[PDB]
Amino acid sequence: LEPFYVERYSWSQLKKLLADTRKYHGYMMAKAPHDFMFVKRNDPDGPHSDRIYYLAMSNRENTLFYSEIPKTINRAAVLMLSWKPLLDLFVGIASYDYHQGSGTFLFQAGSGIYHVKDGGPQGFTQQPLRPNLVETSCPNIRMDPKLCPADPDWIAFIHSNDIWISNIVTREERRLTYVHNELANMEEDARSAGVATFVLQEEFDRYSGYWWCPKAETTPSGGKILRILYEENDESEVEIIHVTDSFRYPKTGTANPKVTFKMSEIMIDAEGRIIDVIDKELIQPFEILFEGVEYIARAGWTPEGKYAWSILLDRSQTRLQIVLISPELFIPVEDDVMERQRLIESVPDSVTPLIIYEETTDIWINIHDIFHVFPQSHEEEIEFIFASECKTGFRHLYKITSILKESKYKRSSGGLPAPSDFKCPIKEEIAITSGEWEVLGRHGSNIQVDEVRRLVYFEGTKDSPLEHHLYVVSYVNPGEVTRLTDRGYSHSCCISQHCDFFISKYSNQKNPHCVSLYKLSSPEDDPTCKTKEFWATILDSAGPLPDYTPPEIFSFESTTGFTLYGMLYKPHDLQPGKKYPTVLFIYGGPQVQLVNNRFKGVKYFRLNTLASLGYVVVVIDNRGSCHRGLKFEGAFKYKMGQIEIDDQVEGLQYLASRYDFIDLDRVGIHGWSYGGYLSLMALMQRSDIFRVAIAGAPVTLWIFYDTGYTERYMGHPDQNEQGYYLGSVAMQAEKFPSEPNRLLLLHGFLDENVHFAHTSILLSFLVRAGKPYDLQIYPQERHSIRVPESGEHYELHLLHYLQENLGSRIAALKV
Amino acid sequence: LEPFYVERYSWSQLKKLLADTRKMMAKAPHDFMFVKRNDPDGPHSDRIYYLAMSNRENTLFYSEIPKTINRAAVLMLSWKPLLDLFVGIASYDYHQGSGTFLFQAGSGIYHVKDGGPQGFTQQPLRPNLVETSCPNIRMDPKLCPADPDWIAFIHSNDIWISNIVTREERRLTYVHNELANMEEDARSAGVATFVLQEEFDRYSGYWWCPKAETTPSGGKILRILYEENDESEVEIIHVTDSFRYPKTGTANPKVTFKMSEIMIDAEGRIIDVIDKELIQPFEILFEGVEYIARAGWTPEGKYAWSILLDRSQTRLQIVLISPELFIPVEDDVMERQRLIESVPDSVTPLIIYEETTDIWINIHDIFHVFPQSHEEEIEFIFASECKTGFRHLYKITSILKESKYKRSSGGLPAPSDFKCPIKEEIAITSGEWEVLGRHGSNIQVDEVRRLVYFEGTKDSPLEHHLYVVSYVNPGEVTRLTDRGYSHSCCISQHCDFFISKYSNQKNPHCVSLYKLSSPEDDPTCKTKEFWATILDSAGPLPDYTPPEIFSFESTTGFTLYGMLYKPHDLQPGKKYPTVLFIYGGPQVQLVNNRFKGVKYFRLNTLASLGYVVVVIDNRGSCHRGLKFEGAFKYKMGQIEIDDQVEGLQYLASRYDFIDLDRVGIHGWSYGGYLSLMALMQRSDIFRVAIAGAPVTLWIFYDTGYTERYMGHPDQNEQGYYLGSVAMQAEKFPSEPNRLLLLHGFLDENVHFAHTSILLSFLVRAGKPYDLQIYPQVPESGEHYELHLLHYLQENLGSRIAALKV
Ligand SMILES: *C(=O)C(CC)(CC)C(=O)Nc1cc(C(=O)OC)cc(C(=O)N2CCN(Cc3ccc(Br)cc3)CC2)c1
Ligand SMILES: *C(=O)C(CC)(CC)C(=O)Nc1cc(C(=O)OC)cc(C(=O)N2CCN(Cc3ccc(Br)cc3)CC2)c1
Repeated sequence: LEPFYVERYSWSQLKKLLADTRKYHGYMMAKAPHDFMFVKRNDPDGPHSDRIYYLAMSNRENTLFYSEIPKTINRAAVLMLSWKPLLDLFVGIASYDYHQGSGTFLFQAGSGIYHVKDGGPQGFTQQPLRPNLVETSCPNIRMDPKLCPADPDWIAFIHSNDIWISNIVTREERRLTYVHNELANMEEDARSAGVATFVLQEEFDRYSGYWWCPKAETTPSGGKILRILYEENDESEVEIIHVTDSFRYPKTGTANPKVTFKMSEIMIDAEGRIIDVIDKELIQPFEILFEGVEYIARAGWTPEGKYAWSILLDRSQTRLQIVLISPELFIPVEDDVMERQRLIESVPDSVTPLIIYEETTDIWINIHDIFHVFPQSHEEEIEFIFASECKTGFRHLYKITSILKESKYKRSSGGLPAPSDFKCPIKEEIAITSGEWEVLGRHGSNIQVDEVRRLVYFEGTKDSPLEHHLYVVSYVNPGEVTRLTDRGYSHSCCISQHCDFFISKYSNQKNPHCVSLYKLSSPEDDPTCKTKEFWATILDSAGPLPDYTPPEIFSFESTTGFTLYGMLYKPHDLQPGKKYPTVLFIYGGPQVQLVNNRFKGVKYFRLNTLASLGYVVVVIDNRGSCHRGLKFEGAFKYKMGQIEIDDQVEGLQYLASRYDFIDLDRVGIHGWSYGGYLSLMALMQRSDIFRVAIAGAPVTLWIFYDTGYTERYMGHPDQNEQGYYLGSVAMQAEKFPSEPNRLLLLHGFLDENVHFAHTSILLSFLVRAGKPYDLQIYPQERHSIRVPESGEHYELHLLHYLQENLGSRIAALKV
Repeated sequence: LEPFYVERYSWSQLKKLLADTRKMMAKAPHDFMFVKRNDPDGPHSDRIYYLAMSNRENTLFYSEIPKTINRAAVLMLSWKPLLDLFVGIASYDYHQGSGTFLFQAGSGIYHVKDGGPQGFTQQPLRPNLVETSCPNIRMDPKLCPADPDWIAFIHSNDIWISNIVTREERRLTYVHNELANMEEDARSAGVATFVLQEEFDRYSGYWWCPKAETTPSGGKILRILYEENDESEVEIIHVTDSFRYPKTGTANPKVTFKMSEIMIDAEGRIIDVIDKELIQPFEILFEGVEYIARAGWTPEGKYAWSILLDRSQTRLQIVLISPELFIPVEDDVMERQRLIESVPDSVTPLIIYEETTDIWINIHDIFHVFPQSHEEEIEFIFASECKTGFRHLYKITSILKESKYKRSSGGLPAPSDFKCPIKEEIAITSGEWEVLGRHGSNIQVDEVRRLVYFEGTKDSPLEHHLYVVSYVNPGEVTRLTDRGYSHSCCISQHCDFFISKYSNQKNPHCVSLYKLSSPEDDPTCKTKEFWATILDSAGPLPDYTPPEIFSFESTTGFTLYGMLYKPHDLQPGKKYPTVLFIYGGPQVQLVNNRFKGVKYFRLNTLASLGYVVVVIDNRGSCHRGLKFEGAFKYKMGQIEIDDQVEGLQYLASRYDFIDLDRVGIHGWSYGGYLSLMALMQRSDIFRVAIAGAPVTLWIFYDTGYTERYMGHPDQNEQGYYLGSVAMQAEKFPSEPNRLLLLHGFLDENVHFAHTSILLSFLVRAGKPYDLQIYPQVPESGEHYELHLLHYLQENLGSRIAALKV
């Protein structure tokens, strides 16, 4: 079998070749319609059932569109919905709030907060609407604006890490919290109000830190009380890091912010003006009420506003509690310590945190966005749907009834609560779903509960670990699960709040993403049984790209007892009796799955380019990758970096003994982030297999990464001395090759997740160890390769590097 | 004519070749001082004290100079340690009258006594810590010449004084607070700021008045002149803490002179300190003046002096400043208004010297002031390039006229209002060669025989020599050091001995003592006699082949010198890959008759491998006069590479072993710059450029350096553009393996900023580059030399290098 050698292009040729095949994209394309809302027309004589509002790009601003849903279609034809701009514009909108009662939209668009009215009592527009600025006196950019659901004249926003409110009719503006000072330096002033800190945004996808009570409590006076639950964070003890401003980064094994809950009680007169603002604090400290809690993972309100709820995690992230928090647990902030004593005694001992759910695992808690509270029908019971892996090892929906009874803990006795004094008994716990597959609850995946038909819609892997599908099941007598989406695609969906329509954004390997609307119905005889009919296209496919050759999906029966899936890009113009150089592309880390039946043409296009130059490309989902349950994810607990390259090599050898065109003496490996890490691990542990590793923004030292990620997967470094040692490439610089042109590092200097520090400390230990390395730095742009200028130079340098040191004739003659 | 191909070594083999051949060096005796023994009966004339490294502490030694020698033998002086030790001393202070030494060593300021009226020790002395309550490091300690019980030092950027007999300690300035950060508080007293340390080699910012004035009571007044500096307006920059860096075209600090008047009773205790300030702000008195380049006192402390430069560094002034120009710092403007009006209007600054150039002023350490023979005259020696374009000694008499201008007339002074009439201005030296005044080079003045000893390039621009000349009837210049060595000397304060440290290409550095004599008939004539060795040459290094010095007449009208390292085991009919080593910037000369086997040892290693190493001092380099230096004014980056190429063609048409198709270029700092400029401008000549810590963008560099050679940026947008490689990324090649950048992350004057910004623009332009970073040392240097040899082999030298293209 004769080696194939990639045509040795020049840097000028390779630049032009890249510039010609990039007639589209910048690692992403126009954002597909998203954040759908369904509003009923309610016109007996009109042709349209519903108006749908969404965000999309028509290089254009992300903004708000609507489309008309007709009552009936030509079932012969295909209706392409037309996009009607909602807004007049003379940046972008990333999200929006809506109040159905009033038809009020609220959204940030650059520095400005705007509002417009559509779909309420005032009716439906046939023309773009003028966004109305919410006038402010605040000097700095306002962030994270939200309508009071109890009263849509009122909004809240954040300004210099404090919570403010503003009335969009009266223009009254009022600061609620006094915890931060913009003029003091972030070394001195490290307290915030209503803002998710770094680890909760980066490692748990919680972006908001305050929650409006959805109901107003009327006064005797004809006024009302509006309420805001908010987290308050003291980041003083937290490590600072400087990146050519500063910021607060809890490094593994170091302090997370000090956290509590607070309650702002806002009194309004009959005319809608502020009488008073009372800031309120927990009757006892957070550490006393919620013992062992590190992380406030999610929070909000019960539907009637009777309770705040939170999902609370311990530091090890192996204990999850759901807790109800009555607003009566909060008392005014009071400086007079006798007056404060009187406020403490004034609240009954019967008023206590209510742990309505608690679970533990020896692997990890994966936080998700699934939690639905049914209307209370009795004061002593709450009924809710939650999702959990902790019962069977696959994430399933459970319908739970918890009993809300008095604690044995009486605060009057002057003692401190015992570890389970707030545990609620479970009256009932029922599995709504089960089996060797998972319900999705992350990255837009959620449930829609139909409380009239007693159904829940959910997305899952039931049909295949390689496609997300939409499903419905009864939550009252769980039996039959109906798949609502069609096989041969992966679906990302949402359901109308009215439960008579669903939208799917779907793709496969051959076919770019499309977005289509589906009507839902019931056979006249059984409202429980659900059928779908096609209604309309929102976004048409481009169809198979004229140049792009999709990969093939393969699987192998691993010795570890799991099926492993992979993608294979056969080289273009394959020849008999020639074996081609192989690039393995890897992520390999938790919470990600590369191999599924979706279009890889937008973001992984250049794996096709590589194939067009004469490289075999391989991608494998090693143990630890997601959508295969907690046991499969749990393989590397404490052992990150130890098992991943085994699976990669096993799959590569599987492919090699099946296809003689794979040249095992010319394997390169390339990844970003966790994939950068495994590229380094691969060259270090298996220099026999891998000729070259290109490591992009690698983790090189687990103690330099953050609390929320590394402790979930690796525990505390005191309890895993060898895991941290073996897992940390920088601690093992002496195991790298002593021959150059095998190791290439790539990093941006201003990277905010994986710091340049990882590359720079690796470089220090490579230098002390007398080891060669190549380096490409993207000096600015923070996103480094996401920004096209840095990205095109990366693609270019990468293609040349593989040509010079793996692919070409010269490369062979260099060794 | 066949190509030669360097052996292709593995990484591991190059590391071995490098560790085997490897095996700064110990610092040679320096900071010499001669003390007479005055013992008619004893065998010694003088004790000398000096600092030296015996991998040891730099510390204080003495040796004994005998009254006679055995002329048949060679005397090696023995090094006797002055200090009883079980960090380093960088410098020391001494007071002849008391025999008191003062030196910092680490955290501690210390003192001992020797050679005073207590006499000479025969055994090491215990250093005496000056006790302090100051929480932080004390800096820059100095004996009060008037009273050796009194020292000064800097703590948290204020001037303190302390008494080594009484234990009395006192803060003199309250200009900075340490519990407050540095973005708020940018005020310092007695401390030279970043640009004067780095660009003018001024390290102290306060100066003891050398005489004490008596108080009627039997007490006295000590004085300290000092610069006060406000860096508020000056730009801040950070590296992985932060500092005040005057970027070119932006704010230099606000500067004044201040005077601390210290009052002591008969028993040596402080009665009071009055801080005093200029009677009219610095800008009023010192029109046009950006930098305080140098300051000090006349020998009897009547006037303070300063050498003042304008921002463009083309106007130099020497100024006498009477302590009578300073008045107490007063809150209440009523009480203030008498102090102002009382000071006579006759008391004015006296500009005793002024000069101007269309190139630039080179600041130096030569300034000697004679005793005041007459109240209306000052007599001094200064050195200047400003007449002939070569640095020469001048004897000047300036008349100290009452100024035309009056301060009671509520007026503002005109420019020439403080100028002093030049009575007399006699050239002591002249010719197409320069007196040296920088980096230790200075004069010693013999006031009894009316002689001045000085160092110069009279004999060759390749060798520094010691010379002596009369300053009264300047005539014959006598060279005192021997041809075939470059010398760095100091002269005894008694003008009867000198010490030379000298080396040449073959011979590592050596330090010898020479007795000076006069024949009885003519005290004015000088002879020298070898007296003793202080530091023996290592002897020739046993596997170092020195380079040869070549020259060439050049189309620019100047002789240009270079070093040529021939390939070892040279073969006939084989042309060899060529490496150009370069600095090329101002204030440096690489090419001279000195030992190169310590710093440039690896030039010889490159030659051993089969490379032709070449070094060339282009126009802009030093020791060749101001016109030669001036060739690149406004034009840095534009002319240097012509000279390098010219010299390479010269060698190529004279020697056929030079393969012009395989030329590499390598330098650091300004050398890194010219390395990029060379691949940018002349890719036809240079296959590969290896730039270490390069300047890539002149707006990124500081005031004191870049505005001297390139002007304010506003009036040279074109020169700043054409000399900034970061503003010209598109001109680099579009094949890789030709451009290698090396930079320390934590680099202090050539910030990584230069490298990242060039990378940022290389990426914009879709151009390839190799990079090595050294994030925090011998380990780094080892890796660089290995990475360098490997890079040259793989991309210039070897067989595979020529296949690759
Ligand atoms: C790791 O997870 C990091 C590395 C920068 C940082 C935490 C990361 O976020 N990677 C990453 C992020 C985005 C993004 O969309 O940010 C908003 C995009 C990309 C990305 O586009 N890449 C780089 C290129 N990879 C495919 C590829 C292979 C070969 C060739 Br020649 C070109 C392109 C896809 C991942 C990364
Ligand atoms: C430039 O002027 C800078 C760059 C770091 C300052 C910004 C500089 O100071 N250069 C420089 C300074 C010293 C020094 O005196 O520090 C105590 C030393 C050196 C130095 O290391 N070099 C560079 C290597 N040189 C020749 C060489 C050629 C080939 C090989 Br394989 C090895 C060595 C000797 C001097 C730089």
